[PDB]
Amino acid sequence: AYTRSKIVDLVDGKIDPDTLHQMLSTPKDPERFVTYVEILQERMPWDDKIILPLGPKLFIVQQKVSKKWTVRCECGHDFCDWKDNWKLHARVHVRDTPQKMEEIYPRLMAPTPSWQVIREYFCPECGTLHDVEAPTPWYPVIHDFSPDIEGFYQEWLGLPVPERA
Amino acid sequence: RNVQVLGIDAGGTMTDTFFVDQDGDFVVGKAQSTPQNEALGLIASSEDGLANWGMSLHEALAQLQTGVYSGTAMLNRVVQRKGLKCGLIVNRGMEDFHRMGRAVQSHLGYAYEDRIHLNTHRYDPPLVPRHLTRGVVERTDMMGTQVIPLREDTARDAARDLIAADAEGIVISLLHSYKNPVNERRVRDIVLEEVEKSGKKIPVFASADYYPVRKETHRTNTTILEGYAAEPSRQTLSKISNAFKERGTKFDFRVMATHGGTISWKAKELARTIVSGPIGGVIGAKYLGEVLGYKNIACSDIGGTSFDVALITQGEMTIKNDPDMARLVLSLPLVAMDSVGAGAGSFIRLDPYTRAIKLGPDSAGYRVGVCWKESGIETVTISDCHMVLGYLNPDNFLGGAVKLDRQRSVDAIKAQIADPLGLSVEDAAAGVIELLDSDLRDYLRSMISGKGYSPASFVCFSYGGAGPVHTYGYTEGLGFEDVIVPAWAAGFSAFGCAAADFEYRYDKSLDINMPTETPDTDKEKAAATLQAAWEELTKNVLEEFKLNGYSADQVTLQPGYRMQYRGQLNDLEIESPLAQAHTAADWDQLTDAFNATYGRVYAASARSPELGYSVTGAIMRGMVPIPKPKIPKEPEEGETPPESAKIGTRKFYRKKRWVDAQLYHMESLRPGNRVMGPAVIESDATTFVVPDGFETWLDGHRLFHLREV
Amino acid sequence: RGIVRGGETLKEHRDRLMAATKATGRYAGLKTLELREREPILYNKLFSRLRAGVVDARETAKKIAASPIVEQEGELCFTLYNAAGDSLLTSTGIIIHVGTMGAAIKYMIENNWEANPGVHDKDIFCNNDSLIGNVHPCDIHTIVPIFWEGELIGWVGGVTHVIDTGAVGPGSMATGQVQRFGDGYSITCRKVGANDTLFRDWLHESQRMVRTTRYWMLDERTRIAGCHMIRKLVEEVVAEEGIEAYWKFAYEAVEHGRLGLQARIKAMTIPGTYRQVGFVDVPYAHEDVRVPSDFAKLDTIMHAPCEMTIRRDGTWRLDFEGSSRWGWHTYNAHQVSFTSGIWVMMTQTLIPSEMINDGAAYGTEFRLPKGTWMNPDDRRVAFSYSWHFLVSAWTALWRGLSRSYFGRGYLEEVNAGNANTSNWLQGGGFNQYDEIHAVNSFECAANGTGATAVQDGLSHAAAIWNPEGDMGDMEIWELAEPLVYLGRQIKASSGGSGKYRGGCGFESLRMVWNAKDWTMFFMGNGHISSDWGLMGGYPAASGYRFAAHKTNLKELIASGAEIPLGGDTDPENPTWDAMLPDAQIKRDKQAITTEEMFSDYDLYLNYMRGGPGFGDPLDREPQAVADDINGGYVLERFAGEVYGVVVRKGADGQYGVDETATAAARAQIRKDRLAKSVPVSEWMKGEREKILAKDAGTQVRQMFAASFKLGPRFEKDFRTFWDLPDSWTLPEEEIGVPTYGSRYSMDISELPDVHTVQFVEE
Amino acid sequence: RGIVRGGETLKEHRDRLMAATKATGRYAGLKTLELREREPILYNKLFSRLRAGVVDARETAKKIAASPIVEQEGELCFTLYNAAGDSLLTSTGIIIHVGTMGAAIKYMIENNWEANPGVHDKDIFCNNDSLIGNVHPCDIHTIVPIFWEGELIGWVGGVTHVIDTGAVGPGSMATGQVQRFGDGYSITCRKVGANDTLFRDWLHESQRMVRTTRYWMLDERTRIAGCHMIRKLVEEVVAEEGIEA
Ligand SMILES: Nc1ncnc2c1ncn2[C@@H]1O[C@H](COP(=O)(O)O)[C@@H](O)[C@H]1O
Ligand SMILES: [Mg+2]
Ligand SMILES: [Mg+2]
Ligand SMILES: [Mg+2]
Ligand SMILES: [Mg+2]
Ligand SMILES: [Mg+2]
Ligand SMILES: [Mg+2]
Ligand SMILES: [Mn+2]
Ligand SMILES: [Mn+2]
Ligand SMILES: [Zn+2]
Repeated sequence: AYTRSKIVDLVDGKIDPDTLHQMLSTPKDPERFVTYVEILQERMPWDDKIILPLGPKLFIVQQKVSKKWTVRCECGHDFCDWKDNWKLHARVHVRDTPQKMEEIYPRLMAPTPSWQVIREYFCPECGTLHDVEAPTPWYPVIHDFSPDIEGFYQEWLGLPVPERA
Repeated sequence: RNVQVLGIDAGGTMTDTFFVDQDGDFVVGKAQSTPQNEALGLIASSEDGLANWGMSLHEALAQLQTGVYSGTAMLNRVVQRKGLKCGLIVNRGMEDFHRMGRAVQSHLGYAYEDRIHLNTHRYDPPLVPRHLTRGVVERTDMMGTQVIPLREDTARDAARDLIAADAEGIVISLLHSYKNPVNERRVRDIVLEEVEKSGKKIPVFASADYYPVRKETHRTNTTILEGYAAEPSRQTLSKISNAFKERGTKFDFRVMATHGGTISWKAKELARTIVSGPIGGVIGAKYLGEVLGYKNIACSDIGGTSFDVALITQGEMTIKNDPDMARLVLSLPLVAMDSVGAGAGSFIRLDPYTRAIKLGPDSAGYRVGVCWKESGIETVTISDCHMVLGYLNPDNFLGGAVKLDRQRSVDAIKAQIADPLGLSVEDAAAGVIELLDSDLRDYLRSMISGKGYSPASFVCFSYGGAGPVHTYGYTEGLGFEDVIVPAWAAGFSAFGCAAADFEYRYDKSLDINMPTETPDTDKEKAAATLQAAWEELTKNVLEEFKLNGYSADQVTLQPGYRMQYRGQLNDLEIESPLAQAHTAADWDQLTDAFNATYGRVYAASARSPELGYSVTGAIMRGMVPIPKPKIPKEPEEGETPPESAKIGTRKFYRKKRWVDAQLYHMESLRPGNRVMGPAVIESDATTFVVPDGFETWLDGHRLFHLREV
Repeated sequence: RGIVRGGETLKEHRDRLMAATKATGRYAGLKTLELREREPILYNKLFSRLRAGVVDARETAKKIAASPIVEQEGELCFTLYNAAGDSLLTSTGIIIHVGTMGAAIKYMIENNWEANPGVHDKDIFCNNDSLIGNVHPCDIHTIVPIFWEGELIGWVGGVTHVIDTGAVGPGSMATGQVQRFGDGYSITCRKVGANDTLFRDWLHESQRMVRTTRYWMLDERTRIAGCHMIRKLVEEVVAEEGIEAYWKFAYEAVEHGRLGLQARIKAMTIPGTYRQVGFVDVPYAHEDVRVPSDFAKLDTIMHAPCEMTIRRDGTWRLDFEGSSRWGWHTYNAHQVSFTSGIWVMMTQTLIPSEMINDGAAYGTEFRLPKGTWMNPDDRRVAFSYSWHFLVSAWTALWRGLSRSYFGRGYLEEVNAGNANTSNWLQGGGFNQYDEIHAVNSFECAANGTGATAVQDGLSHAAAIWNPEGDMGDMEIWELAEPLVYLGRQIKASSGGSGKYRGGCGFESLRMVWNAKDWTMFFMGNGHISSDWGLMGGYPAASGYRFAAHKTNLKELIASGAEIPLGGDTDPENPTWDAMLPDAQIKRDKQAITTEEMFSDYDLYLNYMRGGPGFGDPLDREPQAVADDINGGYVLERFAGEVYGVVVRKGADGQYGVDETATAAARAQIRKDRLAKSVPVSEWMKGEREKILAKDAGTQVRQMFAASFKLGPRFEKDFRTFWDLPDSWTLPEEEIGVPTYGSRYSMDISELPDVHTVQFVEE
Repeated sequence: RGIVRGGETLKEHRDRLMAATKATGRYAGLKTLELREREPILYNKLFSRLRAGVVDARETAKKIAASPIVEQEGELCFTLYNAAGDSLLTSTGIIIHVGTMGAAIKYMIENNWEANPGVHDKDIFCNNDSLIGNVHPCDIHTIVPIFWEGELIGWVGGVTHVIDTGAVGPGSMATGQVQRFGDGYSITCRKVGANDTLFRDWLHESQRMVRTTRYWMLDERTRIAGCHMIRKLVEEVVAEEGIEA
């Protein structure tokens, strides 16, 4: 096991080089997930239980009263049911002209928008950027990850599945 | 007694000396190092060593035939990153090349596993930061042809910029200057003019004057080290040479170089001796291994400032051209070794934001730690943890010549480390030692794994003053065939210097290019060119032996050459089967000897004679005999130490438990004796720690063997 | 009597082992590992000696070579195989060839090389044929059988990347040809020697079918040296420890590898379904792509979608249904090279501390539909720059695996993905030694790496095909190319923006010097960045071309005028162009060309790509933005717009952070993002209208049309997602571009006596 | 011991003959022709049988081919050589290859093919390399040595024009490429078989480096047939009339 402090430093991007190399080069600590989720839980401005982190500010959570599972932003906004694609319920900005590409890359280093566009997906409450896709024109919105949460908790971690409606 | 050979290991916390007599008998001296003038501690160490034979310095110094210096002063500047503040002048447009590290510096010194595990890769900060780097407009091609003439105004502005930025030294390295040095030397002269007008003391180092070899990354790093690490030691050898001559010596000092042979103390290029001390250690290990039958040895040495590791495989050291060390590509031919900033004097600090413990890379060195009240050291060190935990004896540090106060270590660890972390003093100190043991263990393992081996293929040798203090920890669970601590661990590098052959060597580059079949005239001309180089290098070798009082008929000469197939980037060193070369048949014999060696180094099917041959250099070595140190061979007595070897008990803390460790006088233990941990086996300049869960036994060669139980 | 130890034929032996693997789910039916479990000390000793032997062969034999690609960069590999062609242990380096050389051995097994031409002690085989699995013709294999007491007990393979193989274009990653015909000298498991001696007919022929003859010859001696070093070591190990122990290790080591992957998957990941995609551009319509076949003149885009499934039992599956078709270019691949590269990626993240051998391939399922670019069904395809497509598809798999790591808390392992490994500086003609020559710079061994969940990526550091990156010394490249350096600089604003920034690439400016009758060309991604950022991060920058002819630099140098040096710091605001008022300058997005005449004093920019970013850039530490501007990693103008960080230049010339103005700028950007964006349903409504109207360029429409035909599940997904009516169709023939090879194809297995080895579902 | 009848190496034998040609102005230094002048009936009998043999090889073996270029048009040739690679007799057809196939044999002589890869009874060589004298890559040569009582006494060459050799352009007289690189599959005096049997590595490689694979395969069997028909006839003639004649 690593100490709670070292896992805090890992989450914050402040971990020391010796501990980071130890984490990379030696067999994994099985206790990581339970400690990680506890650290994240303590930072949230709401008390609904985190079930699985999807990004730095994005989570599958258990609703305190209904016990439904939803995708939630750190600020509190619920997008949708945990099996649906949160992006279909987000806001999007599409860079599909040379002016829009040149805001974020120098001319010539920028992609050409008739070949590739940049699609930025935001939380509608706080404006956090949770994902950036870079496909062709016409490409479907991608449903990035459908986790087997039942299998993960019961078979790999040896924990019961949290209550769910 | 007729004392004939002296070996030295300076620049650590303690300066060690090693004396050999005409029968091969030896004694070891110790004293506190004196970095303002190393000669003072060296004289004191010498008197301490010779007192074991009831002999005075005056008596012995007159008898000595040779002396070999080694040390760590320069290496310590590299591993701590505490050197002279150098600026760098390169070609305009290529200022970034140094800090980019050629990419390769992000994965040097890594295990097999870490070479492929991408997220472990990491760049260390450069020797010269970007803001202390400037560029001149110039280009010279690989033929020596000027493409872009030097624009002298750009050299002047570069110089003035680095002077205004408070550079303490300036390094110059332009592309292909080894081929045509004209432009680089003019930039040097212009930099020297601007320094003169400034009135400041700023030495200047042009790469072509020191390391004129191809590969700008390697050459530029090496030339930087000449300023950064070597320059503050520039006068050390002449002070030593004078102190010894005043006291009656008649020999000319030699110094251990990177390639495992010695050179003159008068060498202009000091970075050639940057790892003299660790290389002395490897030579010692190879010699001990040859006498006792150890073919595969993992060398390991802790001192006050560094941890040094090296591999001997199938009885050979492996000398590598264009090597790396300390995660730097270098131009010095090097026996395979590496070194890192972790030692018994390393400072311990808490991160102000995370409270993570950080060890080193800087060290108190000769000042030890807070426990030495006269040091003036305020920041706790690893030595302070040794005092708290009972690893070392406060009353027998340098044989009792330096008094240490455990209570000062307790108080300072409490204020700096333990109270801020919410720990007891002993848990804070034990936690520091856990971190050290694990860091050193991983460093040793990584050296072995980088060659593809497992530690089970090796025997570990553990030496240096502090090596035996942590052997239990840095070898734990690695599975070495055996783990060995020589009783003379503190003087092991000085031992190696004394065991070195009394040999001088000189080299010269050549450019002889020959098709597969050529007429006899071409072969005669090639032979004459090589012969002229051998005659010149023979004078250099013999002149050096003359300074030591040996005439030419006492010296054995061995000519050599460097050869390759045409178009290759690398060459092989071949020992000549001829003492001189003149005829077409002689040339054929030299090309045949190369083909046969190439077949052994690589494979018979790799030979490519159809491409023709290039001779790229000539070599001459000279040797005279001296006595070697005699390795003890005593018969084994019983398993039980005599009662008179016991010298008390001391409270000892590890894995959350206090125990009473049994103390033994090292030199009172007998061949055959077994000691069960917890125990501490104490000499006057080393300490061998045997915790609970370990055991050691002593053989007839004065070697301890360490085992887990 | 068969030649394998015990008397089985090669084919009988392999077939028995594959049947037991299929029946039991364990390599060779090994339910226990007797040597490992009962004799652990001997198992470890064989591991240690043999792994050290293969590492030593690479380290030592590379000193034979004249080519810096092999001698300095270390683009070579040596691998030890069991009798069935499965790898036990390997050196590091270009380890994609662990799989390619084993697949070549399996081709010999399956096509009865044992009966003709025979497999005899001291034989030498040579091979580079991409139709049986190799990356491209420039990776040459030497394969030697290993015998003990007159029976075969294994093989050793050695590979070197050579400078050229005599393709139409002068370089390793060549353009010009559009088919196998002109794609380079191609050798199919040829017996090139016996009694340890190379045949003279082979030597004379091979040496005249390439430009870089002397370099070719020393690369060959390099491979044979390492093969014979390893053969000798195996003979010594068997003599000392006995054939019985070695024979057990030679199969147990593979199953140990499979067990290692399964355990690492269950320790590090999360079971589930992960979906991701990659693309790259092929701008062949441009006039500076002078191909000799009119059916190849069109703009296309590579498509590589991947459905990744991690199962509860620790197995996993990668399915590439929906991918685009092979084409008339040099970017096609093969099931072996495609899946071997995924194995290479695994070695850098999942299994770096397990056994590195074929075991992990047996623990992975792959589905590559027949006729896609990664599993082509036509024997005419070209391969010289296979990597263009390969590196652009593999990068997306890092993102999927990283979601598992991130969810579970193993943040140290997250990586947003690999850079596109380009540009490749290439060309040919007469060099400084007055000989026929070609160049192929390996500066793009040192590209930016993807950011992690904990820290920035590394600049100018690695490539997906070799994590031990090396850019080489300028002075060494100058011995092997008639070119001189006028710059080498970190590439500002190339690394992908994020909370953690992707690694930057680097750039070098070259001037032509002491060349005669000389040509050069460009090869890399242009219009499209293949990598994507992760969890809010952005892709690295994409590619462009800079070259200058008739520069007048001889006179400008002599007169003391300003001359171009360094890097092209801001290509939107360049400084070099105004210094060359008489030059013909090409500065544009055309990152792929065929050979063009260059003369002494002309200029060429070599630009190496960066890697992708991680997280919302608005969460980056403000001091790290200021450090990046001061260090040359990021151009000043992007601090405000991308990261919301306000910097200002102090008295010392260094940029520093305004912490108050930065907090206000970030609060304001959050509001800007809400104001400029729309609900995703609303954006979808407008994009759907364009799809219904067929409003996209021909390159976009061709990509979807070809993908739909090879991947009906993908067509169904697309129609459902966009709610398209059955009256909407996208036939490739209605686009107006050539479609040769869309319907008619002939596979290599249709030729007489050819038996191909199957490694994937198709 | 050299492999030519009498014990000379191939190179020793040819060098002796070329030196005598230069010194005397007559081929091989032959100032008189003993067989022709003293045994005219036997000279004519050998001429008649061997010329009929080479003519018959072309007429018969062409019926193997699928390509009309060979089977109907007759764009093939078979030629009989002495040990030094000089032609004695030939079929009609594409007889420019009398010179090209002899020059390929002389390249083997001059570059010590005798020592490596060796020239053995029942070997099969293939060649089309224009750098050593051929017209173009589409004219493929099969060359077989002829032995009598363990020593080399001659060679037989057979050529067919094949449809394509996998150049950039699709055809025999192709455009598109501008250099050797892309000019077609080029074979330099390769040993492609032994004990009268083609090697499988050669078969698999060659067949995938051309467009017209099946046509290529039958053109190869055409060349081997005629070479072996002529070898057999030479063995019969020597058995009947004696090696000295
Ligand atoms: N009795 C002792 N006196 C002095 N140093 C000792 C003793 N026992 C062990 N050492 C170690 O030897 C180290 C000096 O190593 P060096 O820098 O090689 O002289 C010290 O830092 C100690 O940790
Ligand atoms: Mg010391
Ligand atoms: Mg030491
Ligand atoms: Mg460490
Ligand atoms: Mg190494
Ligand atoms: Mg709005
Ligand atoms: Mg088939
Ligand atoms: Mn390659
Ligand atoms: Mn023809
Ligand atoms: Zn939000």
